[PDB]
Amino acid sequence: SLSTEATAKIVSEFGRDANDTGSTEVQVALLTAQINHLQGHFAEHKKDHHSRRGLLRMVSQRRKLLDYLKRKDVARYTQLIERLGLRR
Amino acid sequence: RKQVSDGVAHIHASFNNTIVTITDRQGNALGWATAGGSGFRGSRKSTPFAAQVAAERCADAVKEYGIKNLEVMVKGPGPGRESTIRALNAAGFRITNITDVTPIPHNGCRPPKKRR
Amino acid sequence: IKVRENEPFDVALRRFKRSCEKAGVLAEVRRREFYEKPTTERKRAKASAVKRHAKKLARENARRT
Amino acid sequence: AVVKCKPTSPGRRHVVKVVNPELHKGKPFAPLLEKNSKSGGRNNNGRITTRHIGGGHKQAYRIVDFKRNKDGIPAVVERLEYDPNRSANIALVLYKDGERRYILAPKGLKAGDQIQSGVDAAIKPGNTLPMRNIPVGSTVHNVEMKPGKGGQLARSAGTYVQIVARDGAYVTLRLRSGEMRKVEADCRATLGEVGNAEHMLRVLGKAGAARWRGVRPTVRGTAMNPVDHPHGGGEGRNFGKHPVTPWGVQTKGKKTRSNKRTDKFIVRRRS
Amino acid sequence: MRHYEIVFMVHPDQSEQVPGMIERYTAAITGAEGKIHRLEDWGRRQLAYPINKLHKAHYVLMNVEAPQEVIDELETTFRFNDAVIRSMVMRTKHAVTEASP
Amino acid sequence: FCRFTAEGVQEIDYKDIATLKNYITESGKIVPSRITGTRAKYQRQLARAIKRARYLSLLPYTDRH
RNA sequence: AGGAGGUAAAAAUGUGAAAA
RNA sequence: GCUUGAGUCUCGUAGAGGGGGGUAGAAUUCCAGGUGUAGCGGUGAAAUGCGUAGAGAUCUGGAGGAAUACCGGUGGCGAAGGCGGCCCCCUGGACGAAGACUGACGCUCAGGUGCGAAAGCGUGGGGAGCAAACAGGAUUAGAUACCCUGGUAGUCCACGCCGUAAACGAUGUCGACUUGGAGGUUGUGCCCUUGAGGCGUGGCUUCCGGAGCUAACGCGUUAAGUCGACCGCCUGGGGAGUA
Repeated sequence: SLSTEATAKIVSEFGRDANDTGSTEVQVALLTAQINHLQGHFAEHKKDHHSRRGLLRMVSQRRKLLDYLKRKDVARYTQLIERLGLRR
Repeated sequence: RKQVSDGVAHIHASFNNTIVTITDRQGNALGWATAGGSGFRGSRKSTPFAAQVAAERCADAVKEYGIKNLEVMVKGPGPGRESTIRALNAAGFRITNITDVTPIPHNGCRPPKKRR
Repeated sequence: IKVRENEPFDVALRRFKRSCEKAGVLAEVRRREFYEKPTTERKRAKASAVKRHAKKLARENARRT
Repeated sequence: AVVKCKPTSPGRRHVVKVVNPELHKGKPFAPLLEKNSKSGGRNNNGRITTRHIGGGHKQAYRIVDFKRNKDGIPAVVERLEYDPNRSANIALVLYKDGERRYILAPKGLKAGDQIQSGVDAAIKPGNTLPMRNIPVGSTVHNVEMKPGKGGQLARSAGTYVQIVARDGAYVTLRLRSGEMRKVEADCRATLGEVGNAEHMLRVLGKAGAARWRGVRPTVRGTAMNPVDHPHGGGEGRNFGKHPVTPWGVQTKGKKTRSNKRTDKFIVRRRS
Repeated sequence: MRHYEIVFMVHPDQSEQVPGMIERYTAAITGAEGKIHRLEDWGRRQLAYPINKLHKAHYVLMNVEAPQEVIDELETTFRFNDAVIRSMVMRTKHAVTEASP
Repeated sequence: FCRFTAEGVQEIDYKDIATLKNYITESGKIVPSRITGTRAKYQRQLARAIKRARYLSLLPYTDRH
């Protein structure tokens, strides 16, 4: 889900304004939260098959976006992976 | 006998037989009705005529019982279904109520598969 | 389900069932689902209903009458 | 739980353990523990009356409170103790006036679930009360037969008794044999099933394990000599005699119910 | 919070002991910040099907916008007491009043 | 074939007793949209109010009690 | 005429080679 | 670097989307009384089965497990398999009017990976009904056959496992492009909300059919029409999808 507030929270925490949500770095960070937003749901119920299908779909959007910013910028990539703690 | 006014005749109408013992809402059961015990075997078991002659032989000597009008509770299709109790009304013995309780479930337990 | 009328009935007089089912839901939904085929038998008679619909539109040609 | 060990040696291969970590790994409560010598199946005459008995590890008798006449005072479950004499684990309870008792452990019992016995306690697993005060259709264990006897039926691990009908002063019970028996409504019963229900899955594995449980080897009938048992003798395996006990009584088919005074209380036969 | 429609109903014998407990559940409704909209004591009308006993039971309606924590509380509260005939909770829809029926 | 939400806005709820019983029948059947001409999205809401009031005992699960 | 109800016993074989 | 590609947020739309937990009534129905006459039963007809202790039948009382009649529809959602009473819980994805935002991050994909009807299988429960294996009566030139009365495993929930199908709209996925009629259809723009609407908008879907195309059948704006990206697959039939 990643409710409206927490989405509107991190954009104002990783970006210039709340309109920076369709900007790349926050586009990444909302999905990183999206994994953690669903980590509890897979800690339970063990059979939500279609629910995990959305998560695997997401991690590609994380990774495919992880290389576009990496492509245009080596340092913003190194910053984003340590501004949040991803890419291992 | 017991000499009462009316009664509650529950008819279990199977695909073969309109089984009805002259019963009551309290369990007082006296006068049987059978589509095989009234003769009529062979093709005549699921025939409406088997039930009608059995239903007149169901209300046999019930005038002495005091009972004239009887609450028919017919359950199922029944071989006669529209003449078994009707000839009893045509003979004169009217019905207080015909409650055709079709036991319709919400499709619970699995039903059989005869006539493969 | 109930056909009584209570004062003026004196006979069965049950066309309520003859106009609704009379044996309909008892002799069909008693058993045997199969869960696979009927929809085609539904649709083929619905195609017959479509054919009943199609034949009603092609009535007016000349017909010699 | 139910664990199977790796085949590191034959005799270790088919073993399945019944490990239960909740059990009190300590020493049992001293004053509730009396001695108990073994017998080897020998009566006052010293003769072996029941065979296949002897040896085994030395065990002590834990005083299991069966009667539960302590009523009105609540009891806190202290700890779940393993028991050698029973088949089910027992529980050490703590009566609120300061008493220690050992009771059978019901199914869903934890270390600290407060229980109560008598007519006052509501329907809860581990509570005990006369059967006229129990809703018919329930499931009990530790059932008395005479009022004040102590409780004889449904004592084994993983058993239970369903109360099926209550006729006045008598109660019909679904006994774990596919059988129904009448009993006085004033008799007490403990609610719920008896815990340690996985005991049935225990596999002894090797021959020595049954030996240290006190069971001494049996001997087949045909392997004996025709003066010690009605079978046997001959060229070996040449049978032809109907299966009989060593004392001439036929086995495999003969009903031996010979009581005559309690058939009034038995409603339905064993299945 | 959720804009739920709590309702229930009650058999006549219980109908005169639930009013003491009506204050108890209205201690729960208002005690969890839940904004009450209806409190409808409709009256003992005849039931559609015989519910645990004969027909003709009293009905009491709530329709309260309350948080989910108390909706968990109330359903669990009737688990130990099947006296008050079961409470059904309906979805949001965001409204307040339709007076009597 | 009636006044619907485009013109006749109406809450399809199980609280309103009138409209709830207007699409039922004595034979234990919600009247289908094939004759009454209701709209489908509201028919699903029309479907829901029956199951809702069946729990409220405004309508039973059978008809004989 | 749109919907509906209503509908019927077991019955087998005839191996080769013949297309202006 | 912008932007019609693509992507994100906002705000409303609907739904058997997934799973977990309660619930309720009916229904074949077992534990029995009441009261009660001889059959019940089944079909092509007969019969083994079955009941005189009193069955079928009878109503009140008690126990469940497993599925949800009408609604329900070439209807919805999901990749597909497939999923259907109700109710709240954590949670999937799509669509829509109109804005702001980064500015080509995409399209497909060997390998690998996951899901994957039923049946079968593994441990444990669970068992009401249905019913393989299994019993019988007959119809029969044969009955391991229809028809017929019993019944186990299975169905069952939880965890595993198998990884097969006519797993099929027998049509791969992605995007552009090319006359229409007539149904179903949900967000949605304007006008008189004057009134059952008029006038559209688009998602998706059903059927008949145009050019074209097709061996023909037919498909036919959801193409099998007109092109492009790329993966997979076939080379006569049997042998064999076997060794």
